[PDB]
Amino acid sequence: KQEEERSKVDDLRGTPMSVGTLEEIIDDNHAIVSTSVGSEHYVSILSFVDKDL
Amino acid sequence: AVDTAEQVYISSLALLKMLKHGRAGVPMEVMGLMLGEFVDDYTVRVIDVFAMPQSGTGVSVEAVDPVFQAKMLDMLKQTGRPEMVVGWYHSHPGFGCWLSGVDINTQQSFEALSERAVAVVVDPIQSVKGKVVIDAFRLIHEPRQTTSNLGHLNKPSIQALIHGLNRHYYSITINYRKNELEQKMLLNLHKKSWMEGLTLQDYSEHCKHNESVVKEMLELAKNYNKAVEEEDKMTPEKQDPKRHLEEHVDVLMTSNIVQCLAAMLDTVVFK
Amino acid sequence: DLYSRYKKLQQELEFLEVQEEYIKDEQKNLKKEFLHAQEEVKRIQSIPLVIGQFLEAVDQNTAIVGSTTGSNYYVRILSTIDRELLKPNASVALHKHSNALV
Amino acid sequence: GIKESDTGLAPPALWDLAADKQTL
Amino acid sequence: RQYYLSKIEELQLIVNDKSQNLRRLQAQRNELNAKVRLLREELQLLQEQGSYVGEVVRAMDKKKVLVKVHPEGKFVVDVDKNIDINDVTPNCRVALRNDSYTLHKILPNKVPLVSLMMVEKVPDSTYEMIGGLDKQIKEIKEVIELPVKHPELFEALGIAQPKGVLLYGPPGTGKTLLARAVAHHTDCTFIRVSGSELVQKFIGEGARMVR
Ligand SMILES: Nc1ncnc2c1ncn2[C@@H]1O[C@H](COP(=O)(O)OP(=O)(O)OP(=O)(O)O)[C@@H](O)[C@H]1O
Ligand SMILES: [Mg+2]
Ligand SMILES: [Zn+2]
Repeated sequence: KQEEERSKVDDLRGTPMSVGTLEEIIDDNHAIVSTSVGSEHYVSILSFVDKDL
Repeated sequence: AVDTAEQVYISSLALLKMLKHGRAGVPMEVMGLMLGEFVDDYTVRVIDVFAMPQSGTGVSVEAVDPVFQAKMLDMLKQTGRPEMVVGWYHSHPGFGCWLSGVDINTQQSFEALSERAVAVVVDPIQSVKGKVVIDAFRLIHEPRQTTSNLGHLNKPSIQALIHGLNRHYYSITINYRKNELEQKMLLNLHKKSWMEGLTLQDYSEHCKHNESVVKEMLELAKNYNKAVEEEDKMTPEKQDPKRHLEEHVDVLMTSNIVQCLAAMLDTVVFK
Repeated sequence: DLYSRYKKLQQELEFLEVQEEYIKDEQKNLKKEFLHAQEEVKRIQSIPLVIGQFLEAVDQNTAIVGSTTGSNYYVRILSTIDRELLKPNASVALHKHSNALV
Repeated sequence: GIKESDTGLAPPALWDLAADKQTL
Repeated sequence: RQYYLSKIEELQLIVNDKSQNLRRLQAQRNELNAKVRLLREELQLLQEQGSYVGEVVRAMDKKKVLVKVHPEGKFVVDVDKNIDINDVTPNCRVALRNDSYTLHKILPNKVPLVSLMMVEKVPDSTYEMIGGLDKQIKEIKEVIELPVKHPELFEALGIAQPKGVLLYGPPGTGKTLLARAVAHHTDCTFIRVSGSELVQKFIGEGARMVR
């Protein structure tokens, strides 16, 4: 099946996965997100993610 | 043969600069260089280590002042140290021996420098109280292993494996070049002197030490009358009277006999 | 026939004498190694220790503890820590890095 | 079978290549 | 005669005595050897780290558990080689690995601070030391002693069981005494909370202490 993708994008999502809350979608490939400690981060968007938040 | 599990030797003389420099720079990842020789494909030995002063860039290739090192090597080779630099080291206080994004690039230059330069990581603040945390690394499947040597070692620790061989770099087993001359020289640091071994401590303090256990022995004697009274053969729980009686006995007897023996010997020697 | 059993006697006397001769050396060597190990375990609980709150006993040798740093940790119990002193209200001291209960 | 827990993700033809890995 | 037949009697005693004396020392050495092995592995296991504490909420995928940690928020976490993921019910509370997160084990029965409110030793208070309140004793039993003893009666009325009890009135009139006496006789698990123990300090100390 998608074992090639399992060998690529599962490695791209190197564990563990943190969980936060988005606030800005300024760039189509960079957003700006919040997290648990309340800090704010301008971060890149990887293309496999849903275009919705 | 393309290098394998291999081995690295460090002089004791090199080691103490590794720790003294690290404990000097407790706020910073202080760094320096090693002199040694790639003696063969099976191992590399390092002899002598010189730290170098701070650079505002921290650990990096530009942390190396070419003027300072060149004259430092120049001074060292003049005074009998013609060895080249076989590797570089830097401190990681608060986290174990592993390579960060700057470190891998820093080392990647060193392999690009000659053939197989090796990095060394020291964590001087958790390297304490007899515990030492040092390891050596090199970048690129490691070539064909021919001995169980690396199989003997603990596999890459999780705090290093999280940044481990996925970054295509691997550990090299540390080893020490200490010799009988250095061994007894370092042992002579703590070797007892004659008057030190003949010190009679303090008789009043000895009574204080004696009471400090005899009072406890009164309680464990009562507590011994509890372990023997629960002889119903119940579940295991050594604790309370059983063990703690024996260690306290050991220290108490050896305290009294040695103090009396040394005093008795003192009674014989000095008249 | 009777020669073989006397020869076996001769073999076994010296064999068991050898056995005891190095068993006493092993006793002394293991005493030394034990003392080295226990001085290490005592070195563990030396001085630069964090403070936390004992939460619960996971097993006979490990427990959940609550550090004053805010986080709570799954932490090894030091064996010498004698159990009846422990209660969920017992303030405790932890090794700084391993966070082990000491 | 196992149930998805609202994890998203697009089909393969819509992502990756070397671009995402190099960017990250 | 008395060389082959004499040595295997006069000296066989000695070799057997020596074998037994060796056996006792062998047991004594084995004790110390197992003990030193124990202490060595003790030191070595005193070298990893606590890996903190987290709680599972969903097994979104095998090898990819959603967990919620104590101080911080939520993460995706894998499990050790035992990997018995389907054994993991949500809110079980679990022990992770230190870095790359990952999960170590499942931990025993969950609650730790929350355990403190459960009443270990029930008080000596007994209904025989309350006077007059017998009617109130029955009105508390109908919500306490009756439902835990007779859900069949509630079914035989088809009604839903009452949810709770509010003891109100003047201060110093026995509601505390009735609570203590109830702790002595319900014989179900009794837990008590001071009203001011809640909300307290830092966010979630209200959330956690109720949830
Ligand atoms: N019916 C009763 N029989 C015996 N003692 C009683 C009775 N009613 C109250 N008391 C006594 O009153 C004392 C005060 O506690 P009580 O339980 O009455 O307080 P309370 O109604 O809970 O009020 P507060 O909130 O002020 O503590 C107790 O020591 C209890 O023994
Ligand atoms: Mg009251
Ligand atoms: Zn570094």
